Amino acid sequence: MRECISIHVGQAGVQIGNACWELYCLEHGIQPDGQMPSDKTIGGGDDSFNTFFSETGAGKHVPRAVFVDLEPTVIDEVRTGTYRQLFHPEQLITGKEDAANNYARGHYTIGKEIIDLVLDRIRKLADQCTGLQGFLVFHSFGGGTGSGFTSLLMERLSVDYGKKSKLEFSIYPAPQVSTAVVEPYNSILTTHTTLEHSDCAFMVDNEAIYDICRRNLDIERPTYTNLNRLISQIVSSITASLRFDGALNVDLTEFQTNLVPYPRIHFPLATYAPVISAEKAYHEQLSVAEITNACFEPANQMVKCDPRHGKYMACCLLYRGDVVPKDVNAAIATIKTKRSIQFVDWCPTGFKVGINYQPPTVVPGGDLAKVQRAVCMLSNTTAIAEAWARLDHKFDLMYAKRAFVHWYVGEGMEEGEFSEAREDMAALEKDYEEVG
Amino acid sequence: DLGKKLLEAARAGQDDEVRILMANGADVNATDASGLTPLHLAATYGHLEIVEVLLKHGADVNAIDIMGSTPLHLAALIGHLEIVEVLLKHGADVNAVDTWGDTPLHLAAIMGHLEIVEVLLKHGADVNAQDKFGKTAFDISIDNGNEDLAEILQK
Amino acid sequence: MREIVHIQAGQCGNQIGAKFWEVISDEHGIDPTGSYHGDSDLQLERINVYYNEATGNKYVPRAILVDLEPGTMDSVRSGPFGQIFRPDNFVFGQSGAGNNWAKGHYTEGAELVDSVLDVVRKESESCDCLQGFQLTHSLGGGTGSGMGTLLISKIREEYPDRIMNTFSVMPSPKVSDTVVEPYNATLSVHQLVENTDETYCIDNEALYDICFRTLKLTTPTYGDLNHLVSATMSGVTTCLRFPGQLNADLRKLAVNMVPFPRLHFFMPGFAPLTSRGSLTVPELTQQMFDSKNMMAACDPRHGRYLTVAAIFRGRMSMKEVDEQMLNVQNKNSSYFVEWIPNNVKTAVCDIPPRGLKMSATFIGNSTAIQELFKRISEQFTAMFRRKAFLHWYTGEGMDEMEFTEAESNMNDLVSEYQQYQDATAD
Ligand SMILES: Nc1nc2c(ncn2[C@@H]2O[C@H](COP(=O)(O)OP(=O)(O)OP(=O)(O)O)[C@@H](O)[C@H]2O)c(=O)[nH]1
Ligand SMILES: Nc1nc2c(ncn2[C@@H]2O[C@H](COP(=O)(O)OP(=O)(O)OP(=O)(O)O)[C@@H](O)[C@H]2O)c(=O)[nH]1
Ligand SMILES: COc1ccc(/N=N\c2cc(OC)c(OC)c(OC)c2)cc1O
Ligand SMILES: [Ca+2]
Ligand SMILES: [Mg+2]
Ligand SMILES: [Mg+2]
Repeated sequence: MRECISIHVGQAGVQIGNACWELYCLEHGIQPDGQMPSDKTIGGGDDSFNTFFSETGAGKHVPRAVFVDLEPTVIDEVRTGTYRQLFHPEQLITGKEDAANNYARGHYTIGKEIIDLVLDRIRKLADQCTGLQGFLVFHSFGGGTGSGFTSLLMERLSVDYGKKSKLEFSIYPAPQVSTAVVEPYNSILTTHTTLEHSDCAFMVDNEAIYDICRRNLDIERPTYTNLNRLISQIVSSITASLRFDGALNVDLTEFQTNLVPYPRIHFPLATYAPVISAEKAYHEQLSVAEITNACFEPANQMVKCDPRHGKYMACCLLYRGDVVPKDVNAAIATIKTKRSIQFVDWCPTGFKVGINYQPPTVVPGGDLAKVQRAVCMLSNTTAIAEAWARLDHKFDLMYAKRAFVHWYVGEGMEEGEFSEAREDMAALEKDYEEVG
Repeated sequence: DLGKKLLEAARAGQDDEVRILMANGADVNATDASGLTPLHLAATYGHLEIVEVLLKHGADVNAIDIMGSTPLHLAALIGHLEIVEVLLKHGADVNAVDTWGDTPLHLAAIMGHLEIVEVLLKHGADVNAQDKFGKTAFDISIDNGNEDLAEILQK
Repeated sequence: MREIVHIQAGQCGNQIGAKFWEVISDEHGIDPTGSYHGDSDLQLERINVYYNEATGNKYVPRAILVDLEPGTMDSVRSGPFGQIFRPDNFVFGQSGAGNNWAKGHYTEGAELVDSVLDVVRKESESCDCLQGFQLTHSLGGGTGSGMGTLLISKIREEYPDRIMNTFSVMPSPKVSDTVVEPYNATLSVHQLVENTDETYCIDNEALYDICFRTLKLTTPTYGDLNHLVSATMSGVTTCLRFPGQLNADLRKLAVNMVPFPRLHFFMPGFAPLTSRGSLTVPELTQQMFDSKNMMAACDPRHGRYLTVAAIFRGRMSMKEVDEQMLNVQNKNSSYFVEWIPNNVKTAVCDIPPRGLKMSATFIGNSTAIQELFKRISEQFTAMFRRKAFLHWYTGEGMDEMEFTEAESNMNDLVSEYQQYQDATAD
């Protein structure tokens, strides 16, 4: 058992964090006060769930997590919600003035007032670990805190925890639910400065989640609460291999080995099926073949792009529920006879499979129906370059006129940083083209 | 030199001082360094009684300063309706042009003095007169979207 | 980001400032004595942004009242909410400024500036997290214009990191035929370009035009004009005063609305337009983008929107607002710059203003604002060319070069708007 520490930065990272830990408690049987009756070893243990939860002498199971925000409103809701007793109060850190949707305030001016306090509180959690493997960092690309503070934190973590793995869950901006006009700037700036400090990053495109809520869940105008519940289901499916017994992606190093062929192209695409509305409580159960085929439909992706336009470098299928291995073998065999699935000539054409035989858990109040079998596919495809192209284009339209740049320069940032970040994004786009 | 004192009295509105200075031989057509006369100054500072007194004692109603401004240009610019009427009755050239190509109509239109605009049009102001940039008073009303002025100029 | 310190200077500033306090106190359930009598928790959620909390749970406006003319203090005091203001927050001089910008900025105004700064200091020190300042004033007079701009600069020196916002009333000969007003306005605009983060341009030309041609009022009074002002002020401050989906503040508004530092002059708009004592979502979105509903006498169809913020108030489907707002952007796509993606932001607030079930407030950063600046510049130039009344300014210490510099800066501002109006994405 090797511990994982989760860090939630800014509004999006905090709100997604709260939805994730609620779901983890339900999957493991942990009550809102931290009590876990199925845990026979009180005050300690080396069970697989201990990777995410420590134990006190009174049998309290406490998340190995830190929540950070430059203003207090969002974290204040965690401090007073249903799960207020679950977290280490010193684990919820807030400032008084936010980054005003400005990467430079998050990274250089406001962020520097709290950076040492955050690192000292993270060290207190790390000191409690016997074999810390690394960190899971949740944050938006668009916010000033989510972009700027996260980059500053990732730079410091690389110095203080050199050999530890760092994985991100990043929220990629969409127009339908955006906060700010400068979100493309913040997104490019944070991508450039975190690229060398992050081992693997799962981007969640708010437009993809918003479309799924509208199409599959019949939600007229999805709010953050509906987006976050679906995102937490997907995040749980990705982290289940770390919290339960299994043979695939059992540690952070294995995520890099299976999904990241080269350090810079470290952005896997997640696909999840089936997503069924809770109002369809008597829905016909979908077979292993039907859910597996659904992983190759662009409509089920966490990022909007078309893998038919790209090539695969890795593909991992993670099943949960009533799934017989021979049925997976047969579904994959059928899927291989498909013209739209191409691998690069330097990777084996294989699909890695992991099965957890417990079906997914639904949260009370959620929008999803209970299902007997579900699958999350994680792939490294060159088609994710389409997400970067879309973002780089919005950056270029504004930057050509130097629109809004004065706000960044006025907050301790040199204008050359924008060109250096953009040049790194052009090189990233070429890295995907050179592979295929 | 009573001319310099008469320029000061006309600007300051000292009616009694104007009468005494003229009675003592003060030049009613004296000019300051920029070519302004007592009549230009009384018309600029709105001293109606001084304007009337000066006109009954030989003031040139059409005197121009170094920039081609007449007393009528200044009264129309500042918005002194009663003085504009007195100047027109005493022979002021309604279509006098200064060094910027402006007529009194251009100045009353720019400054929004609509009652003075009406008065000037009634006394033959030329609506086709162009300033040094080719603008008529109608062009100024269309360019600034002053619909009230545009209606008056079209009557 | 919570507290805002409000300052009102000169006659216009104090008159519109008092109307602001009357209108927003009614929205927050606050009576003239300072007691809360409302029926919603939403009214007190962000009350600390504009009011200080005092003994007996008495809410007191964070407002400083300034004027070189002492008669303004009595007119404020005799208003319905005249007793709500902190007695130590009234800073009044002995003699007015006589519509002279030089008196307000250099002589009488400069003698009373340190007194106002002590009052700003005490109010600022008792803030947990000051976000900035809001000033109400006219540009055509002497006190709001000359002293207001001097006050902005001194506050800017002591509090550089805070936001400075103004509600600045533009002069028009339709409301006040005083020929020195284009001089006072131009000298003030030179100061506002350098020293404010955001300025709402409230044009008396537009206010007169709405009252006369739209509302059918043949003889508009200041009370009629100020009715449109208070409605606009209530609308543009909605997201600062009510919770909503966005935790809005003055700095997030500036970062998202101001792409170039000097282009921070907004054109506000309001719908429906009403007169004193006298709509569906598609109608509201249409009226909101119409020239007839703008508070600056500019035609938005003569320019391009750089950024827009729109606030809808009342009970309505947010999906409908999203649809209709997307619609206006499709049919009027030529009136938006194509190089600032997603430049229109929408907010919906549950609580509508008094007497209205539905309302919409528009805040546009439009290149068509150059029409307002060109109007004042042409009047400044007509007066300045003839040196009319220049001695009234140079006699108070002013240099004739300050007029030249102000004129050159405003003409440069008009050229900068034209530059971005003609720019293409390519
Ligand atoms: N999925 C999802 N997206 C969110 C959520 N909250 C904000 N966002 C997105 O995150 C971006 C804004 O960043 P935030 O996280 O709100 O900002 P922040 O990190 O707190 O930074 P500042 O407020 O600027 O200091 C936008 O693209 C929002 O759509 C959330 O709970 N869920
Ligand atoms: N909208 C509106 N404009 C007003 C009001 N009061 C004055 N104004 C305008 O403000 C300008 C004159 O400025 P004032 O505010 O009266 O002058 P001040 O700032 O007190 O300066 P002095 O009196 O010269 O010391 C003119 O353009 C007036 O039309 C008002 O209540 N509403
Ligand atoms: C053009 O895009 C943007 C505009 C402003 C933004 N944020 N700031 C606020 C938003 C407000 O209304 C929508 C508001 O009411 C006017 C407010 O009051 C001070 C602040 C965010 C945006 O993405
Ligand atoms: Ca245990
Ligand atoms: Mg935030
Ligand atoms: Mg006054």
